[PDB]
Amino acid sequence: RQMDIIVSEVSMIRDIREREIRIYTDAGRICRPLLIVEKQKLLLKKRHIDQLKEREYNNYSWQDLVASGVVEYIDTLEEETVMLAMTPDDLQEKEVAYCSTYTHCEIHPSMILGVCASIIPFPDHNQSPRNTYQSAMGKQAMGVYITNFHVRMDTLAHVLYYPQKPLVTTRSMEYLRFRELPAGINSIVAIASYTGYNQEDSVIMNRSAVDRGFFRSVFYRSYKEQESKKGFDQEEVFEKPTRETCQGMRHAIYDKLDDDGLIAPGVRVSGDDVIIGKTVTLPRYTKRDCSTFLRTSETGIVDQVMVTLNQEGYKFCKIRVRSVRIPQIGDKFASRHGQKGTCGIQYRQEDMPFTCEGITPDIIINPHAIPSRMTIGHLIECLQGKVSANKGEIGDATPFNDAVNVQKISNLLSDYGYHLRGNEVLYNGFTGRKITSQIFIGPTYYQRLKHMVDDKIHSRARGPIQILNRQPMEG
Amino acid sequence: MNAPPAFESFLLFEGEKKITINKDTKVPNACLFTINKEDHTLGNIIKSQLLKDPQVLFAGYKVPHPLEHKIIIRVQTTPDYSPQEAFTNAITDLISELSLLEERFRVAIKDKQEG
Amino acid sequence: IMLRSTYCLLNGLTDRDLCELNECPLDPGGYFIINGSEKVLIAQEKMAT
Amino acid sequence: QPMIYICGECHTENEIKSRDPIRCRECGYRIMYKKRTKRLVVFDAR
Amino acid sequence: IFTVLGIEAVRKALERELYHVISFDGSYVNYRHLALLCDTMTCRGHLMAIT
Amino acid sequence: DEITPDLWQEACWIVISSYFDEKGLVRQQLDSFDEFIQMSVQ
Amino acid sequence: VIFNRQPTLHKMSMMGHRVRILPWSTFRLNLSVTTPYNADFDGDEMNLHLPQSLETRAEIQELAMVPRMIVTPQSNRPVMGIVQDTLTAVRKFTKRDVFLERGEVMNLLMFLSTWDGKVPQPAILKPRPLWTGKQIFSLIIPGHINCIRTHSTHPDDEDSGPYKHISPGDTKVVVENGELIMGILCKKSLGTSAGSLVHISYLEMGHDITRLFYSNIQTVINNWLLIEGHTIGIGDSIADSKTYQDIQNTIKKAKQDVIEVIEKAHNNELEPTPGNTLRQTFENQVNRILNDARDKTGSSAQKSLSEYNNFKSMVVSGAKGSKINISQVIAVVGQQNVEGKRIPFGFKHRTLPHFIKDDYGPESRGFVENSYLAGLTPTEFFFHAMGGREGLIDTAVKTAETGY
Amino acid sequence: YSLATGNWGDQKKAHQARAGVSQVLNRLTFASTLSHLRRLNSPIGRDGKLAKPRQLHNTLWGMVCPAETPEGHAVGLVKNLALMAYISVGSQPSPIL
Amino acid sequence: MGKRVDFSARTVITPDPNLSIDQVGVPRSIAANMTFAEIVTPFNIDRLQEL
Amino acid sequence: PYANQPTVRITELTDENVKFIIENTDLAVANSIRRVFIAEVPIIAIDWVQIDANSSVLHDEFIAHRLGLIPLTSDDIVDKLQYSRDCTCEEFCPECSVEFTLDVRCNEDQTRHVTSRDLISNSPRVIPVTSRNEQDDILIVKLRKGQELRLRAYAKKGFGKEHAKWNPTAGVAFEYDPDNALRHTVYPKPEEWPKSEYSELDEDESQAPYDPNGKPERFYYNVESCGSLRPETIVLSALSGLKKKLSDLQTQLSHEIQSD
Amino acid sequence: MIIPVRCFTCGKIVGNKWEAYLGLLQAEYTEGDALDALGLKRYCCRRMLLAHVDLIEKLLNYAPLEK
RNA sequence: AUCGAGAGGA
Ligand SMILES: [Mg+2]
Ligand SMILES: [Zn+2]
Ligand SMILES: [Zn+2]
Ligand SMILES: [Zn+2]
Repeated sequence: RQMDIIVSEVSMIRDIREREIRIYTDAGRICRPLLIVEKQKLLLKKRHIDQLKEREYNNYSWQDLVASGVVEYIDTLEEETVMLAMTPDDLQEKEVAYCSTYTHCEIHPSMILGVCASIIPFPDHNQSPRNTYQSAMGKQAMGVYITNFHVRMDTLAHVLYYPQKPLVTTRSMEYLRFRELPAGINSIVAIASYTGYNQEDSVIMNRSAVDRGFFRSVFYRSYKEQESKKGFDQEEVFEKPTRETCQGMRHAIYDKLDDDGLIAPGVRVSGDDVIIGKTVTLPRYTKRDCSTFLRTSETGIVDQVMVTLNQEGYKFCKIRVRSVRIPQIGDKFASRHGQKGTCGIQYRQEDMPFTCEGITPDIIINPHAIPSRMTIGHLIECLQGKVSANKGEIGDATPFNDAVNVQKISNLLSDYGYHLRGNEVLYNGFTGRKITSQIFIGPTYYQRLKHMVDDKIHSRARGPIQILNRQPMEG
Repeated sequence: MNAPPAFESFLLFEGEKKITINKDTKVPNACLFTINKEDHTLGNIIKSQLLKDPQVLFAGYKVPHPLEHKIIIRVQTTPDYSPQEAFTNAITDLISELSLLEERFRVAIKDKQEG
Repeated sequence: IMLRSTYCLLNGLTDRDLCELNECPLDPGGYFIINGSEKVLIAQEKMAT
Repeated sequence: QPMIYICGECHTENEIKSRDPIRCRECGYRIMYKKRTKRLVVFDAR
Repeated sequence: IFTVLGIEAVRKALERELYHVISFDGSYVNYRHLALLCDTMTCRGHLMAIT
Repeated sequence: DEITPDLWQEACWIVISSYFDEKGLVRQQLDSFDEFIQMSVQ
Repeated sequence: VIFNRQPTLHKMSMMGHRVRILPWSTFRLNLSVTTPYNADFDGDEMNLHLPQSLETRAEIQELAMVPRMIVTPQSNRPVMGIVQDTLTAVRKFTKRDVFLERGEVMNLLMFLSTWDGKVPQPAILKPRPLWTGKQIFSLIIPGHINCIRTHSTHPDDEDSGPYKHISPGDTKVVVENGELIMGILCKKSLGTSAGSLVHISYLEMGHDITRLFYSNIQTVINNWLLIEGHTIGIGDSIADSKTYQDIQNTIKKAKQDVIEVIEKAHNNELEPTPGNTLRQTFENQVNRILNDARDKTGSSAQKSLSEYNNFKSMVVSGAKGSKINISQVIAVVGQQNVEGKRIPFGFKHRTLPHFIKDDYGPESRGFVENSYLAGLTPTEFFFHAMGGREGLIDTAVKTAETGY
Repeated sequence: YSLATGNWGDQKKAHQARAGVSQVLNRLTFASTLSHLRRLNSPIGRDGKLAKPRQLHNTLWGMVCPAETPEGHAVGLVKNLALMAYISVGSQPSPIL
Repeated sequence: MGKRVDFSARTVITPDPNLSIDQVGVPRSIAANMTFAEIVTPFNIDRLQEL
Repeated sequence: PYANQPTVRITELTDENVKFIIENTDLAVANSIRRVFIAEVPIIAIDWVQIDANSSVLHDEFIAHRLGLIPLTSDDIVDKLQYSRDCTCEEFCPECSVEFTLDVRCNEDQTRHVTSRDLISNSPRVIPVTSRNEQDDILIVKLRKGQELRLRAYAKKGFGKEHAKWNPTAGVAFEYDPDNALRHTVYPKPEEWPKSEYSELDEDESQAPYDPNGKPERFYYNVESCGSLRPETIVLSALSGLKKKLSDLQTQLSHEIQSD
Repeated sequence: MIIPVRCFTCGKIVGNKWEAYLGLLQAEYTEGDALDALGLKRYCCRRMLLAHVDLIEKLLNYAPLEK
């Protein structure tokens, strides 16, 4: 604890019943930081918090906190000998003392979660499989994967037009930089049965919201190519092919290519089009077409073309093509609670149900997705988000927080002229009649997932066949 | 890939007509009006105005499929009346209502702006 | 070389300097670039020795 | 015919013919970008 | 059961045990399916494993 | 001197912030590679 | 076409469909035919095969079409029934106090394909003409079928006392000459079970009439649910303070009884029962204290619910959920088990480093005394994650071995 | 080669080598990149149907995320670091001795 | 025992309350790419000539 | 068997919204008027873009989509212009569209906000609402020193049924029966619900006594304008367009009765 | 990456309010009070301003392709 | 194109 000869990562376990003292300095030991506890008292005093508050002036950092003997890294094997306080409230003298001999305290229990589970708001109000499914699906959510995406020639990349930070957030996301590169949009979710097009894990989206850019994304796809001069026997070269010299020329037109054989940026390209005109010298004479076509049925625009030399040093070309993906029926969307579903139908703003103040939901999800799944975090997030949007906040959905429960959120929401439980009177968009049931509606953070239907739809009728067995190809 | 143009919902294709009238052989004095490239906006008002006619025995409408852009309006009247005549009178009454509403809204604006 | 490691050219660079090399300041590093492809080593569990 | 490219480092206009190694003649940088085409691409603002 | 009572006894008992496995979770399968499985399993005078 | 409960809920998060200002999220990768280059190769 | 979903488990996983060309780029399915395919719409994909001859087309038309597939030979019962929104809404629609106006009735009759065009005489003519939901479902019901069922909330002591044939709760479904004479329809009447209305329709009427029956229920009920609406929110997860404080009193019994048992075991006051070791008897005795607690708190939460509650609405209809789900959302999540036992001592005689050694109390071994609305404590969260991981492993490991 | 393919070992012993090390970095979204950089892997073999190594052990508390795990064939074998988890880099025991 | 086949299509499934149970809603693109070989007869000569 | 005689009472009229009450009409008529506010009131909006140069950090479709959503003053011009379907010209002409140019280049160090004020029109009547002679201008794109955006747009006539950019409303509040007298809603717990702004009840009373013989009358509207039209112009256009749809339907109906 | 033009829900213009919103925030308004000053009644438009992340400001830290 | 690997989806 003094940063003397023993470094911080050294584990020192005393098994008492068996008289071993096992000291470990090797690598690969997973450990975590914990607050040391005096007799029944944190060593972390207000002086440490004060110095930490001005961390940017007096260069008082974490590593001084460790050097002060206030924090300690404990490995899994040494936890067996440690008596942990979940919070400093456990250190507090009680009518019946549970332990009274604690040695360490959690900094915060929410640090048991990882990167993707630290995104979930109110994860302790969900069934745990739902938290696992979200931790999986946050990795398929679109956003801005990195700030310098304009210069990266990634094979596949999805960028959301209008990423938003969640209105209801956890205090862990401040370190995941989710606020700075968020992967979703706050959507006005109504949980309702409306026309039957959201049944069995499906959603009804607002066509008008989609027209305004709601969950619109851009898909970037990069195509490689290189002209190999491996030997005088045969050499490839980028050049606009010609019908008179090239042998394996498809019937697709090559007019979009330039002299150099490379399409130019800003050119609209449809499926089966040519972006690189490459010809290889033969042993329809003395050169055969080996051009690069678009991956079929894409219909994008050439975002940019880069030319350079590879390691060995022949020409090398990268072409990024850009395709705007507007959400549509069959695109998969998810909240942060394992509630995934495809778009069942899109209604225009006049067809959607509306509140007395003409707010239509961006998304309508079916109430039958809640009861078996027990994703109460979804409902609490919706209610907290209504409070946050009406109050001008960002809600605190950190997992284990006794200063935030459903009652106090409901009391807050009732102060803004809303039903305290997040229900509203909606009117049928088609007829204008009030719906007899008051619908639960509010802001919820939704995610657009990589799984778009246009990348999955496929059909065949007498296409190509495999060489070995003359059967249809795969994929 | 499969997105219809947004104009398809309201524009008419060549050779397909706005409204088609079909006996309903179910019951006497009933007709089905298949109206193309309209939606709940006209269907609901026509149906409610028809329900105001005491000579109309049945008035209903449906959008058979939201992805399709037609409505069906079924009108059954009393034997001395006609569903075509009922439909015509309903449209005439809606037009007169909207003309009166427009004139009165103009007057109400007139008054609000000057007092 | 693992990116943002001590022996990386991006080591100790400011957010200015990273942007001015066309690098994202929020990029954590921790991966290699082999043949232009970003490769990440997954920690492998093993039974202690 | 000229097929001018831009330098990734120095952003310099420069013409390069085929069968020429790709190298900017300001600064020798190895990566070059094609210029935006001069055809007329139309967008429906939707 | 086969060794002690014989092929028809084990046919019956195998029906019984498969029915117990199927119906323990409240499920129900038409008896003709269990009967056909158990007959395939015993029609040759020995216990024919489904392997 | 003692952090009272009313302050705890930001004392703790202040501490957590300092940790992530010092370490980050990929500290294990960088430290492993650094140790490999400084020690393991030699 | 043949429409198929993988894994193709039984003969209803590949059925014949008639093609309907529609705008966008997905395969659009009816909602009753999702249960045979085990399909939901969270990104599932399905395969379409087009027979290429009149021979095979006739074969699929006469053997494999969906209406011919309504009743499965596996369990002599329907394989597809009425499903989520239609089932919740038909439960709400056939309640005794559902009265429809003239325009609403005509709107619903627009969506009956098998309607003779005759508006039925309303059940109430004065002071207002009002039709009932049973009166319209009677028009949906085909042929002249006869059926007796009981709603899921049917009390078991009602068939004995008076009011057998005039049910106070509108349970005891009676369909007679194709008219819903009485009762609230639900999973027991329109689901996949044996003897339900859909089964009896298939047996008495053909597969064509039953196809139309399915379609008509769905269209009419969905267009009525456009008026009625169905939702779920926080208000359905709340209970009154009486109920909360009953549940807390029950849990504090349960813990304080488990403490009783723990002292008896500690003082050797506890003797084994036959067929079990002393450890196993203590574990039984604690688990049966805590299951009594969980059941009692669940009962309290159930009885606290109103008939405006949407959790209850979906559980009575049988559309989705169960009473145990309501108990977990409102009352208490309960004991988390790993391998059928309480949370194991993965540390030295400890489930976590936050407990003392040799702590067999309910908290320590994985009893979640909180609801999902209350929120789990960090230890409860970890133990619940352990139990859910057990479920995920089971789901991911049974498939290979069952498929083999 | 070994970082490019992930086959961890000599290129000649391409079958004795253990693959899955050195994966292509997920750049779909920033969370996927962070998680992939904090990914741990238990080389028990996905073919193994014993649940014990896939169970969430009590000792994962504070070290590994209780929730983040693939729900397919590797459930509980591929894990993720908890947020404040730090894997020791190794040190010399001579000062201690 | 299993193989790849022509005249097959695959895509995401979506709800449709307005289809009958025996109907499947299919895209124009799948339907335009999938074909059925219909034999010509005086019964269908004219229709097939338009197609 | 005949038409309603609706009355109107306008309770608020600003440049931003109109709050009015229609009284003695059917709920279907009221909702159709509400729907026409959103979906069948034409305005002018950019529906054709040609990007001559775009060095900005937003790709071309992003700029185009963003330009389409800028409201353009459509008050008197929208009735005069034709749909390009109906115009007998080529792709464009002044009778069916409005030209816009934008040509901005950031020369200084310091970030250039390409706003709707840089959209220069050939028609002085059809201009961006924010540019009209307070509220800032809509931000099209931020440009860094060296970046440049030059484009040529055409704005056309359409309504919200085709695309939300032709929707003139910024929210249409619609209400009826503020006190739940018709019981078209059924509150489980009527005391928990806040009162409507149009409610006329003492605070002890949660909802009005049930009216068995009532129907919906006295519908309350708050039509907020995005800026392209005035709200009263939105309402008058809506009434004209709904009517005038009904007239077209009548004409086709007469032809179809004739022809039988 | 940039403030949307319209509110996704109602279609109210919010694209001219980001700069004013930031100016009000540095003027020591609370976020709610600032949203009230800009006339965003409805929690949808308040969502639009309150949840916006101005990523374009970071994208402008990179030099363009042409000088 | 083949092979292998990996990551994912239901
Ligand atoms: Mg599924
Ligand atoms: Zn250069
Ligand atoms: Zn013109
Ligand atoms: Zn809004």
